[PDB]
Amino acid sequence: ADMHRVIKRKGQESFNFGELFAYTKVCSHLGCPSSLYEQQTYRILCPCHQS
Amino acid sequence: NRPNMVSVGTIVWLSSELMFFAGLFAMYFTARAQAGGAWPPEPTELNLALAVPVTLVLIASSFTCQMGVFAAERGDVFGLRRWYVITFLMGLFFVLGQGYEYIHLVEHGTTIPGSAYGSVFYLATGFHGLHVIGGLVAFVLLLARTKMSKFTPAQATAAIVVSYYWHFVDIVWIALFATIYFVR
Amino acid sequence: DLPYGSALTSSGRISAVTEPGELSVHYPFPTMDLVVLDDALKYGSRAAKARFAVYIGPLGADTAATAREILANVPTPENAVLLAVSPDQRAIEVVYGADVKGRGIESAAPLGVSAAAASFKEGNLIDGLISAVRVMSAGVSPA
Amino acid sequence: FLFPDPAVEHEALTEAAHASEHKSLTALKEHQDRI
Amino acid sequence: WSDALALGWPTGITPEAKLNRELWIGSVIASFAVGAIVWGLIFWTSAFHRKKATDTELPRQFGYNMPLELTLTVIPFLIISVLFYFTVVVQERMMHKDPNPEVVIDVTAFQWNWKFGYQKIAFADGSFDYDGADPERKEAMTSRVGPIRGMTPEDRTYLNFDKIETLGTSSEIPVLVLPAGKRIEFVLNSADVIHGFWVPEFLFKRDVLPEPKANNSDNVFQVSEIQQTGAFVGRCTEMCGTFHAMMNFEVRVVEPNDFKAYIDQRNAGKTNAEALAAINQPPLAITTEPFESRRGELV
Amino acid sequence: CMNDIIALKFHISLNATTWIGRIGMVVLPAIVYFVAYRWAISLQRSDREVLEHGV
Amino acid sequence: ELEARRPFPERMGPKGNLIYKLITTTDHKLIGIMYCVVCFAFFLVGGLMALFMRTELAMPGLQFLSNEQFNQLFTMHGTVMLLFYATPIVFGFANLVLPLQIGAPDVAFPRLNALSFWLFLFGALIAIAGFITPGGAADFGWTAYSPLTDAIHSPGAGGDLWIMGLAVGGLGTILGGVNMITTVVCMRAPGMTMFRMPIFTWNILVTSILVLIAFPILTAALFGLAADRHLGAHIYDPANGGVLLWQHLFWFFGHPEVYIIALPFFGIVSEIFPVFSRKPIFGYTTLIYATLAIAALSVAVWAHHMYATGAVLLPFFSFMTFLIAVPTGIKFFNWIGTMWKGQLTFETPMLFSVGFLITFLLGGLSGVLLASPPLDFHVTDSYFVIAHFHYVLFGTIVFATYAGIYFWFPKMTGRLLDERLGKLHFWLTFIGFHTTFLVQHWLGDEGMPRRYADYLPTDGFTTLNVISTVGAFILGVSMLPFVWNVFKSWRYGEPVTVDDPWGYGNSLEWATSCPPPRHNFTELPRIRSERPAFELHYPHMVERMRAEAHV
Amino acid sequence: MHIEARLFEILTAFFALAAVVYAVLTAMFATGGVEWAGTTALVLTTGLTLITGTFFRFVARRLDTRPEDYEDAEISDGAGELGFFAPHSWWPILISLSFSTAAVGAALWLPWLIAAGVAFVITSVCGLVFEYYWGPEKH
Amino acid sequence: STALTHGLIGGVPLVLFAVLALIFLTRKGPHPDTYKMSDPWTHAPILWAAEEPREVVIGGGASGKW
Ligand code: HEA
Ligand code: HEA
Ligand SMILES: CCCCCCCCCCCCCCCC(=O)OC[C@H](C)OC(=O)CCCCCCCC[C@@H](C)CCCCCCCC
Ligand SMILES: CCCCCCCCCCCCCC(=O)O[C@H](COC(=O)CCCCCCCCCCC)COP(=O)(O)O
Ligand SMILES: CCCCCCCCCCCCC
Ligand SMILES: CCCCCCCCCCCCC
Ligand SMILES: CCCCCCCCCCCCC
Ligand SMILES: CCCCCCCCCCCCC
Ligand SMILES: CCCCCCCCCCCCC
Ligand code: FES
Ligand SMILES: [Ca+2]
Ligand SMILES: [Cu+2]
Ligand SMILES: [Cu+2]
Ligand SMILES: [Cu+2]
Ligand SMILES: [Mg+2]
Repeated sequence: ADMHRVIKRKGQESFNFGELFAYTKVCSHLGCPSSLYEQQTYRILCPCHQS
Repeated sequence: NRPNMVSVGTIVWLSSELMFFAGLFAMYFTARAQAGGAWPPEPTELNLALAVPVTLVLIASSFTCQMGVFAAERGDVFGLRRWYVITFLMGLFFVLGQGYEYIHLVEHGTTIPGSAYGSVFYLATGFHGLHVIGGLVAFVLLLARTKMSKFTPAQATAAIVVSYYWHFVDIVWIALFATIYFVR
Repeated sequence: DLPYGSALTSSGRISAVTEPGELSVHYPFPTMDLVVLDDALKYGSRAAKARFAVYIGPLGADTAATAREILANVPTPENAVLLAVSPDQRAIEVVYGADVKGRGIESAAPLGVSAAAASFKEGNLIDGLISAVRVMSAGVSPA
Repeated sequence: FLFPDPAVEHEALTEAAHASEHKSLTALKEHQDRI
Repeated sequence: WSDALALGWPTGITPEAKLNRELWIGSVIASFAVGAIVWGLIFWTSAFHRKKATDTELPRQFGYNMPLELTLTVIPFLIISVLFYFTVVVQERMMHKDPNPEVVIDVTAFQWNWKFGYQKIAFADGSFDYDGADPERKEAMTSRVGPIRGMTPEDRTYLNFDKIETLGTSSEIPVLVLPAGKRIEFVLNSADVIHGFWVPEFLFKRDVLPEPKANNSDNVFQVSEIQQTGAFVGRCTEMCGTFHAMMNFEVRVVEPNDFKAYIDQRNAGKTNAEALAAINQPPLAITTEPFESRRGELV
Repeated sequence: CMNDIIALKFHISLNATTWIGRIGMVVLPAIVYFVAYRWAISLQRSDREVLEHGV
Repeated sequence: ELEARRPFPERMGPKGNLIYKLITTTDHKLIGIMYCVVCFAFFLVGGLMALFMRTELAMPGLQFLSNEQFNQLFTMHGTVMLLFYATPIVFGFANLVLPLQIGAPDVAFPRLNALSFWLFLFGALIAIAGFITPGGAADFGWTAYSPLTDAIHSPGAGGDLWIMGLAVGGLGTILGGVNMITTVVCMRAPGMTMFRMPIFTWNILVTSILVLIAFPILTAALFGLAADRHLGAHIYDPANGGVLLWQHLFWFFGHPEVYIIALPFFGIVSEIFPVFSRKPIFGYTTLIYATLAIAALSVAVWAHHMYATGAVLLPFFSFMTFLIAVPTGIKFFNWIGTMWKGQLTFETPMLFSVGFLITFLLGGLSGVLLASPPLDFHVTDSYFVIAHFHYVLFGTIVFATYAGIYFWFPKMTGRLLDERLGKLHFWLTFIGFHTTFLVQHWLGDEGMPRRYADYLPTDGFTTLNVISTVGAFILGVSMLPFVWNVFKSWRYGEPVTVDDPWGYGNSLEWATSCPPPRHNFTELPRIRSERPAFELHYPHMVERMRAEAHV
Repeated sequence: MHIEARLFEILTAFFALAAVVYAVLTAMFATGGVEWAGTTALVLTTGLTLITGTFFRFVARRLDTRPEDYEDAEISDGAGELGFFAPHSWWPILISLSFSTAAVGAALWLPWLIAAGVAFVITSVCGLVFEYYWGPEKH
Repeated sequence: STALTHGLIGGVPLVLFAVLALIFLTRKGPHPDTYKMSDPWTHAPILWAAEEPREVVIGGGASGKW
């Protein structure tokens, strides 16, 4: 039901297999595992500095 | 030739603190009227073999406190210290005896979450026990102050009002003990 | 001889009153001009360690003997610099005590008289007092 | 804490304490006055 | 005019409501008279006792008029004694309960909708009897030692269950259907917190409590009859949480034969809306409509 | 640094704690500077009072 | 006879003049000023809450608030206005003048007095801090009915913060009551007998006795509620009798509460009327008896707040509530008698006291209507009740509070507030109040319940709601001239160099300077009546005062 | 101080009558019988005024007339020392901050914060009670 | 309407404020009128002094006229 809200990044429009998406678990800020995945807000929270 | 100002303030505050226990007595009597015939309900088995001696120790602490007051009014700081140390030890014994009763009541299934009777029993007796602990703190603070300067009339007034508080705590306990352990 | 509603108390103080809605002070000048003059007095006196004073009223016929009489009413008058003005007689007087002599007041007191007189000819009484106090205190040293 | 000492002991002790405190204050005062 | 003096009170649709409205109008007139006197005394002294320009001495310094002081404690006592007498009369008439009501309604309030059950119908002329209690479901709530007289706080046995029930929904206002001219009895119970049963045209409301008997509340009240057909809004009048403003209901008053037809339809498996359409009534509430479930205009 | 622990224990939004820290990082030192300056001068005046009038 | 003066008095103290005093002061005058400032800040906060509610009620539909936020808004608006503005401002006024009125240098317990103020401030901050949590503040109403307040139905931290903040502030209030009672019984000046004290002091003493009854039982009820919410206790369990247990305990507090914030302000207008009438207060002894009777009766009428629960003995409470109307009417007759045949001038304190009389009258008539259970069966929990208690509250704690401020501001500061700006403030307040609250009687009678975030366009409520919101925003702008006046008058106001700027003051505070010295008095006059300052300033009148006293 | 005692005795008379009347009127023809909450509250309000009034009445019959109890007392009758009144203290705000710490701890149910707040309260109350009794430092 | 509702709520308070402030703040307050030099000095004589420095041989003087 949430697939109509997905915005694709340029060059990455076909990187998902249907409704499966894969991102790096390494945070781009300072490298902590950014792995606090909120399924309803669809928000990925990094525990280290709150990105 | 004039009222003791600290005395009147202490008496006025103690009369107010009677209304705080009024609220808890109201809670107890409301729960008792809704008991439906079983009060205290199972499995609560109150035992007077331990409540009575603890009550008597708390009553005798009033006489020891009054003896300390007589020494203070006499100007005798050492007699005041001796009687207030005895009173402190007896009130501490009351607190420990109550805690032992609490421990034996909890093991047999009378707890605050467990039943309405447990809720009222523990709020009533536990807030009274907190008042007792506050009075013991008051004894400790007063006794330390008598070592700080010479024994003046203001120091004796402080002893007297601490005793007013202790007598209030003892009388409230007599009322709570009568309504819980005999007017069941 | 006391005003209406005024009483002499057991300490000697006077306990007075005002009719409701009336004022206690009623100087014929605007409040902010009075504040400016008060600041001029305070910060001129602080900067010179000499008490500056201002008189408005009738100065008599000699007007310098009267001014010397008024200077006795300033606190610590030996260290004070009074500027007395008669709007009616159109007279300007400056009188100071002995503690201030030799500290720059002989140069500055006539400058204060000139500063007051320049503003008085425009009909600005409080402005003249403020200007004169400013010039005279700027010319006195705490010596 | 519970029992008083003999009054003569208390008097001697209090007098000695006051004398010592006064002597200490005087020593500091006279050093200050000298320098 | 009685409407201006009633101050927005509805005219009323039961005899008890009409009696209450008469008490209201009389009391309003008494209070307006006292207020006019006191306001006029305030305005008089403010108008005519102001300080003139030609008075030098202070006014006469009186501070005690004992007969007047005594006379001004007796009169208000008399007025409140009269008001107390009539108050007692009207509350005795309004709280009166007959041993034989002709419709007994179970009112169940919850957070945050209504359920109306038809417990019993006994028309006074013998033309309609119906026994609606469903005691085979009150027993299913028994929860059982227990913290309160052997019971857990999830006991719920005090609630009433009936065969014909109108259940409110966030998308359907519950419509309670009643016959005109008949003694109606309302039995009020709450599933959780305290709600309020207010039909303004009844000129009366009562609080809806969880476990009313243990709280010494009389959760039962009657109207001797409802004197006209129509549709009347009802609202919750005790703060009950988030949707306290959004749990309204409606009372549809119909003629007794139509009420019998409606009850036959409901017994035949019809829902409330289709059973109302079967007696040529609007199927949904007409005094109120459901609230939008969107949380506001910014959503 | 303990904003996440404080958010969990003291019921503050984590986003709010970040913004409180961001704004307070400018505002709190200014307030503290002003208050500490006035408080120090106030203690100086309290000393002066005892010097003119005694204890 | 030339006395040197300054051209204008000092506007403010030097740097460092105030901040250490604020945290170390045992001076009741400074503590009273601190009370007034902080209570007024809380008044502005609570008024902002009401402005939000009123804006949302202007139109049907939810334009910017949710249900939850609206419920928090009325809960906290009522809490802030009742317990963080009115109740502590009683003790603000008492700290300002009560030691002066009895000719004392101080209160009985200066450090306990300071502690009472700091407990007020920090308890209020604890309760308001619910708004910085994600869920928000308490949203179960200021009355906090059970079981809505239990952990099942109000789980958030806002409710618990509300409970504990109320407990802390209530301890502050109780200690303030102890202090005020002890001060009156111990610190009176020689010749200041109990029946020579001003009516304000009598009302403070009786109010303090009421405080000692109401606030401890509310503290006990709150601690029972916290036991239920944190320990799983069954105090307020419905099957246990807890619904009406809560209501009985709360209202046994809650009725005494409304008269704790009525009698002091009655005493304020009792101080103000004789000064601007140039007359004595009419029936001094009867006023004292009326205060005592009201206080006695206010402890026995609580269940008139519970008429629609179907569970209270209606005649007892109905009759007692009707009886309370008699001493209050005695007070209305005593005040009009004080004005009767005077020389009235209507400066700002007098104007605000007359606004008191007019507004409170309608409030009290509405309350008498509410006292009969049949009429309350229709109007309870509706906007009729809201109109009643805003008419009766706003009269005592707004009109009489402003009367006290305008009256005693020169005494506490040595400066007068501007009377033109004060008249602008009064007329904005008076017009705004009646515009916002008179039409709410009609709304409640029609069928609009209290505490609704929303209604429908077909309800028939929109026009009167719009009128009420227009009035509320008049009440919002009425605050600007007052705050401007205090801000300007505090530093640049007209200097007061006399003891009595109002001319005909009666109590001992007008027999001392503006402001009083640190220990309030450089001398005392002979005390032979309840108008000692008047006899000090007009000796020639004393004979007349004894001759003309009886009609 | 006979008027001070009389005030509380009059309140006591009214409160005792109200308590007895309410208990008897709710026991008879009131649903459930005696209404226990209101009866208890009225009885102990009576007790509050009784404690204070009895204390005042006992104090009054001890000491003879004070200058504030005397209808034609002179101001100079009250000459002399009044008593001790603390000139300043920062301990009250510390006590209130401590109690507020313990209260926030109880609101959010953080037992460690409650413990810290109770310790703060005891230390602050000791600071207040000892403020005018600590002797000079000893070296 | 909805524009009429917002016009009343915003507009009535400000119009009323302006009208009441024209009625009350344009009146003359109790402060005395400012003395004009052309008029005689009919006030009592005034002596003002600074309170600093915090606490009778003449040292000289000067004279002037305008
Ligand atoms: C005790 C005193 C008191 C006072 C003074 C007031 C003041 C006002 N109140 Fe009332 N109120 C109560 C006590 C009081 N209140 C109580 C006990 C309740 C019941 C609560 C409950 O239901 O649980 C209640 C509830 C209540 C309701 C019913 C809400 C509902 O049931 O849904 C309404 C409705 O309109 C209302 C409105 C007002 C208004 C418009 C004012 C006007 O005075 C306010 C306008 C004033 C202002 C002061 C505006 C602010 C002005 C500013 C300039 C602010 C700008 C700057 C800052 C804020 C920093 N309040
Ligand atoms: C200042 C605060 C204050 C004051 C003084 C009062 C005073 C009175 N109040 Fe009220 N009241 C509140 C604040 C106040 N109240 C609040 C905040 C609530 C709501 C609580 C809540 O639910 O949130 C409330 C609610 C409330 C209720 C419950 C209503 C309900 O919710 O259903 C009742 C009912 O009995 C009541 C009645 C009275 C009466 C009879 C008086 C009387 O004391 C007034 C007596 C005065 C007069 C009568 C006028 C003067 C008399 C005369 C001039 C003589 C005339 C003679 C006759 C009429 C015989 N009020
Ligand atoms: C300055 C702190 C407060 C500023 C923030 C509020 C400043 C106050 C003015 C604007 C807030 C309300 C106007 C806008 C209303 C609105 O639509 O909601 C906005 C937001 C979406 O909702 C909120 O809930 C806002 C927070 C609520 C305030 C909690 C009270 C905090 C306690 C303080 C009183 C403690 C003392 C102050 C502490 C002072 C500094 C400490 C050193
Ligand atoms: C808690 C200890 C229990 C001891 C049993 C008997 C009770 C009486 C003890 C008397 C103490 C005398 C101390 C004294 O004079 O020293 C004083 C110094 O102690 C203090 O000032 C602080 C005392 C501790 C405060 C208590 C905090 C917590 C209270 C615990 C509540 C249970 C005298 O000092 P000084 O001679 O003036 O240098
Ligand atoms: C329902 C039977 C009545 C029970 C009486 C309870 C009264 C208890 C009072 C105790 C007071 C003891 C000092
Ligand atoms: C639809 C007719 C409305 C009539 C309203 C009556 C006016 C009430 C008087 C107001 C009270 C004045 C103080
Ligand atoms: C004692 C109650 C007085 C209530 C008067 C209400 C008047 C409201 C007028 C509005 C009219 C709307 C149609
Ligand atoms: C000072 C006047 C305040 C009172 C305003 C009354 C408004 C009533 C308008 C009624 C509108 C008819 C629908
Ligand atoms: C018919 C029984 C009712 C008896 C009256 C009870 C009085 C309440 C006692 C209060 C207890 C204080 C300890
Ligand atoms: S490492 Fe992810 S936010 Fe810093
Ligand atoms: Ca809206
Ligand atoms: Cu509801
Ligand atoms: Cu509801
Ligand atoms: Cu009430
Ligand atoms: Mg209700």
